[PDB]
Amino acid sequence: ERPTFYRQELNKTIWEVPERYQNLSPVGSGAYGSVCAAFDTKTGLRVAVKKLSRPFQSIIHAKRTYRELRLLKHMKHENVIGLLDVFTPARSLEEFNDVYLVTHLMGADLNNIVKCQKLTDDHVQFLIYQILRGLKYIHSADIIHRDLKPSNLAVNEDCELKILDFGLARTRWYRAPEIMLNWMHYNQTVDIWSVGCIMAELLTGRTLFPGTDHIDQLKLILRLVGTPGAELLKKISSESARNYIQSLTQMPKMNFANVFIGANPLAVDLLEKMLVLDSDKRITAAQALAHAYFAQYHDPDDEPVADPYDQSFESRDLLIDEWKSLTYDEVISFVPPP
Amino acid sequence: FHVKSGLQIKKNAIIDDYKVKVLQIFNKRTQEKFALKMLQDCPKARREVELHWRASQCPHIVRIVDVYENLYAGRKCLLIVMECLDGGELFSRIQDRGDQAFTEREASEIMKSIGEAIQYLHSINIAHRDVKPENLLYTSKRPNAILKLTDFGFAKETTSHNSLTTPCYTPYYVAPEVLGPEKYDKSCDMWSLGVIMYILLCGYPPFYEFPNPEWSEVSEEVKMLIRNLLKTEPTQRMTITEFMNHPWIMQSTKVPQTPLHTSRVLKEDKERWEDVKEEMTSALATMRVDYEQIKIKKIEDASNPLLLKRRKKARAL
Repeated sequence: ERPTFYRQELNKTIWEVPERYQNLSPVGSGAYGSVCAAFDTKTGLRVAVKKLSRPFQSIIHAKRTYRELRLLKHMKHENVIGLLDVFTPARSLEEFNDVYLVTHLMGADLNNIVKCQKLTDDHVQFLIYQILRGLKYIHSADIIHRDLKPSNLAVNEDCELKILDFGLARTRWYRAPEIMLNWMHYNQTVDIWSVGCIMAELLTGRTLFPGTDHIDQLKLILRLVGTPGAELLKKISSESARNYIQSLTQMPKMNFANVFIGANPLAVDLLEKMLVLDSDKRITAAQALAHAYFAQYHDPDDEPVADPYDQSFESRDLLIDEWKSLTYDEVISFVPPP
Repeated sequence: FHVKSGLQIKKNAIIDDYKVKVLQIFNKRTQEKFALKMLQDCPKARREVELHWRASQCPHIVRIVDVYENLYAGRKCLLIVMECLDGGELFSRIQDRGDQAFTEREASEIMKSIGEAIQYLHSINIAHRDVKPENLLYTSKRPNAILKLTDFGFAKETTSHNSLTTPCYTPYYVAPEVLGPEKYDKSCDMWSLGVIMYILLCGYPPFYEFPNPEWSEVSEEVKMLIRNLLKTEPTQRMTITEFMNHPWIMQSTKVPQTPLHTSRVLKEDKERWEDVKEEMTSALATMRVDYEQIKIKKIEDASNPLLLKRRKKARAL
C-alpha cells in the first residue's frame, strides 16, 4: 500500500512525504521535530505534518516517541485531535529512522483568538464544555494531558474545539500546585485545575496565575485557594516540602464571588469546584459536564467514553532498538479513519 | 531627518547581477561576498522585506543589498541580497573559547549592541519580535568587529503608544483592553533580550530562577531586579528607553569585569543547548499575536455537528 513519495528540502531540512500532501509550508518546529502546514488532497483538509528526525537518539527519546504514537493512535474523539496519518519513507526496519505524523490543522489556537476577540459568556460556555467533554473521554482511558493551556486548544469560526499536544514527558502558569512543586503522584484532576485557569482568563481577560517562579506562583495560588490542611499535608510525599508548607502564613480561602464580580454566578460556582487545593476534592470531568453552567449543552447520551488504554509499556525496560521496533510496528499497523 | 530613496525591487534576473536558508552568491562586476535569503513571494514576505530594507540604516542591523522579484521554478520568489556577517553566531563564538572568561562588561558591550538596535527599530515603530541565537551575528571573525542582527521574519508595525501603570488594584479586579499592540508587541523583544542576559549570565534558563545565588552569581542585586523587570509580564515591562537609561547599560564599559562561568557551563553540555534553543523558539511563538487566527462567529450563527445535535434534542423537549 506504499504510496509514492516526493522529496524536497524545506529550509535546510529534507521532507519525504506521500504525494497526497501538497504545498508544504514550514510552520515552525522545535527540538522534538519540525512542523509544516500543508493541504491533504485525500481529505481536502489543512493538516500538520510533523517530522521527528531524532526519534531514537536515546532510550528517553525512543520511548517518548513510541508513547506519542500510541497515544495519538488511541485518540478517537470529536473534541480531541486524532491521528490522521503516520508514515515513513523507510522500506524496512533496518533503514527506518524518520517518522511523520499527520493531524488536522483546524483554525487557530485559543490564545490567538483571545488577542483578537472579546468572547461572550455564551462562547466560554460552549468552549469550556467542549474541553470537558474531551477530558472525560481522555481520563476515561486513564490518561492525563498534563499540559492544558490556551495554546493547546484549536478552535475555528464555528466555535468548534479540540484538545491537542498532550504532555509527552513522564510558561508555568496553568499548572496545578502539587505537580508544579511535585508534591506527590498527580491526579487526573490536575487537568481540571488547568481548566479553571483557562476558564477564569476567558471571563476576566486576565491571567489568573501569572507567577514568576514556582515560589512566587505558589504564593499566588495559595492566596486565593488558601493554605493546606492536615488532610492535604498527609498526602505530601516529600518531608522537606511538608516542612516548607508548614512554615507558611495563614491564607484562608478566598470567596470567588468577590474576585469575579459581574460574571455568571453559575460560572463562578464552577470555578470554585475546579480550583480546589486538594486534588482529591476537585470536581471531575464527568461531574463538571453535569454542572448547571452547561445545561444548554449537557447531553449524558452524547458524552462518550474511550476504550481501555494499555499503559503497561511505561513499566517496560528495553533497549533503543526494541523501542524503535515497537514504534515501527505501530506505524505499520495504523488504520486511517473514514 | 534626511529623506532617503525608497526600495525598488529589481524585476530583472538575479542571475545576471550575481553569479550562480540563506545562500551565498558571487556578483559579477565586484565578485563580492554576499548572503541571499529566498522565499515564496507574497505580501508578508514583501511587507517584512520592506521593513528589513528600511531597517538597514542602523549600523546595528544587517544591511540588505538588493531585492529582486523573480520567477524561480514555477513560483515567483522574492530574493533578497544582504551584507554577509561571517563573524559567526553570538552563542557560537562564546561557546567555543577556550579559556577566556566572558566578563560582565563584555556581556554589557553586547546588550547595548542589541539595545541600540531595538531603540532604533522601536523608534521607527518597528517591532522585531524574533530574538534567538540563530538570528544574532557578528560581522568579521577578528577583533573590533561589531554585531548586527538578522532574520526579521516576524517583525511588524507598532503604533505610537506609551507606558505607565501602578500601584494597586481595585474591586472590579480586572478587565480588557487593546489586544496587540503598540506596547505588548514591544514587550516581546525585551523578553527576548532579558531572556538573553540570563542565558548570557549563568548560560542557564529562567525555566525565573537565578543561580544558587552562590554560584557564578555575583551579579549585583541591581543585576537581579533588571533581568526581572525584563522577564515576566508585558505592561510595566522593561522599557527600551528605561533599559538604555541605565548606568549598567548607559555607562557600560565601566561596569566590573567580573569573570564568568557561563561559557563553561553551556559548553560543558551542548545538546540541551539545542533543546533550550527550541523552547526559546516555542516560547516566543506562544507569545506572538500577529497573524489572525479566526473570528469566532456568535454561537447563534455558528453551526457545527455538536451544536446541531444539541439543538435537535433541544426541540424534542
